[PDB]
Amino acid sequence: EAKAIARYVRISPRKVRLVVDLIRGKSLEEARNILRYTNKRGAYFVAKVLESAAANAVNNHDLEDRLYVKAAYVDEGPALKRVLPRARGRADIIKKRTSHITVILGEK
Amino acid sequence: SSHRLALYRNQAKSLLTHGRITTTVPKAKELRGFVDHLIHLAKRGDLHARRLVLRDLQDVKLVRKLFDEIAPRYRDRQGGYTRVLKLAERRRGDGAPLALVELVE
Amino acid sequence: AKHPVPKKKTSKSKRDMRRSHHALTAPNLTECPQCHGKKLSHHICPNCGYYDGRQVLA
Amino acid sequence: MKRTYQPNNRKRAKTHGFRARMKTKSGRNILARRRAKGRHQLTVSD
RNA sequence: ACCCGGUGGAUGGGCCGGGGGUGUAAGCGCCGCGAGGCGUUGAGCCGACCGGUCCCAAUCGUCCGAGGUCUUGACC
RNA sequence: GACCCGGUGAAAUUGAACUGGCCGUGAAGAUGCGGCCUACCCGUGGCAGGACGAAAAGACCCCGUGGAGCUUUACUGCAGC
RNA sequence: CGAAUGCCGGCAUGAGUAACGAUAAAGAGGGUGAGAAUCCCUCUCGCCGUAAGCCCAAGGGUUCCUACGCAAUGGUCGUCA
RNA sequence: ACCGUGAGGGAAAGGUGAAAAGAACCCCGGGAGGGGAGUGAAAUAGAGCCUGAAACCGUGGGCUUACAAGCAGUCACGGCC
RNA sequence: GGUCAAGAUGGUAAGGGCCCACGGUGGAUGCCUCGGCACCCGAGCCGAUGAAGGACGUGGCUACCUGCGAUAAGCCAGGGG
Repeated sequence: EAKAIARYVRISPRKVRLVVDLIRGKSLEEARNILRYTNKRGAYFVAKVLESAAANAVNNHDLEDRLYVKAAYVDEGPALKRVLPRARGRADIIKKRTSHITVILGEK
Repeated sequence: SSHRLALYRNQAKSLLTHGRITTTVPKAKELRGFVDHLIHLAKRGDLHARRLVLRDLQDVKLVRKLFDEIAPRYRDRQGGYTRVLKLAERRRGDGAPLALVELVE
Repeated sequence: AKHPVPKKKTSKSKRDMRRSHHALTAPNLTECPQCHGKKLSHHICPNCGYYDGRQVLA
Repeated sequence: MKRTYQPNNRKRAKTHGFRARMKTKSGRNILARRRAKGRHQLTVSD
């Protein structure tokens, strides 16, 4: 079995998560179509993650189509500390929260 | 309002130019209702009808164009001169269901 | 002017429940008309162009 | 809303400035003060 | 979420017939130097209201969803 | 605008919390003490009543042989006359 | 050392609700891109117009052009700056 | 560095390795970043890269969850692991 | 065997509470140092032969750090080497 992982990703830990929660413990192909026509952002990002994962997979970890995702999870990490208007006095930041993307490709 | 018209305007126009176009779900559907009835007067054919449809799209090239041009092609039916067909994609950031519509041919 | 701003931390737990009610559901999709691939129920695609009419490209 | 910062070259340079600072007791004084006391540069230099 | 339709359709829009609303159109036409007036005309143009007809668009597809728990008793 | 969509994605207050009405009670105006009565698990659009809600270690008060401005035939002094 | 509305620094809260900085509007067509509502040409249209004019200066001070390029700044994008 | 007009205030940021031998080439990709291969004593030592714990977010499992109060719990007993 | 009357137990979890495994995050920690700090001895004026202190400056190839400054990382002469 082999996987897909990317840090320094600039995205919604959460939303990202719904993405994966859904293409989930399911068929490679199938979910692939899931990232394909599914809405919201990340969709892309995620589908990328998959691509690299299965490529990684039969290329050097090896039975293409019997593969699906055996687990998938995202973990938030380094932040993007955003400096916004002072309390028209004291700054107020908001953190874009870098996101860690990990997914498992395993045959049937 | 000023706007509702505005739209119905530019759109109705370009539309006749093309016979089909890309707007969004609704955009399309009503652009349909009206560009359509315009079409119907195009049929009517004459001083008056010509007058009206121009009254809105404003311009000869097309005015007559529609009028003498396709009005024929359709002169026969009962409306429906338009066929709006849902699209398969959504404009970004947005998520909006765009669509494509045309004059039935 | 913050008349009312939460009075208590929010409960890890519950908080999350709140979030809970919220469920993702992949677009219903159906296989093609004949451009044979999976598609957005009801529509042409960078696979198709059909439906019954050749409107699309590639 | 006429803040206060509007920098008037003429002026700023003028009202403060090396020369000026030397000009007086105080001036020169805190001038060396800093000099040694911390490095930096000086007013008009700015 | 609720309710009725999903081309063995009238569901939406279109068209169409009707009302109902504006008040006699765009044109030529005639009386007055002009202004206009009267005619062709109660015309013209019409947003939801009542109800036709498959002009247009509800294609085609997919999911999930039962089997009949244990014991007593009453009957066939 | 709000509401639903997709993109973006803060903030004070905050022990903690799976936090009902009651009648009573305790420091004496109780979600968590007593007896009782309703009461399923989650949520979003809302309505303000309670959580003595937030904001600020009362500026109205009194207390520290606390401070600073002004007043006259308060004390003492300095100025200038 | 809970424990000094503690100092330092991370890290969660409400919360994926609140906001996008003037209700002077947009829409279509094609072009380029890995990808464009958010760039380029182009045709409908709206808003100034005593200004949303061009000018002198004040202040700032390379911000300008030109080829490249986008990680952060650009309150979404963004092959545009 | 930076708020200050100014006089003045005044951070934070050290460590990979024995020495780079710092990562050819191949692999998805706009790329970063992820997979292989080579160093190798290890690279879950890999370039802000020693030892890198807590807070806190995740991903799999055991058990546990819809007539029910409470932070808490803890004393009893039972079911399942 | 079928029907009906009645009776009691259970499986179904959106999220969830506790228990574990494996990352993330965050940098505490121990240890480490080219840095302070502190006592004690040595030392004790610089300046127009424009000092202390900066200004704009060379490097073949450039911000910065340095060292000179126009005879710009340097020129001469003597000791070490």
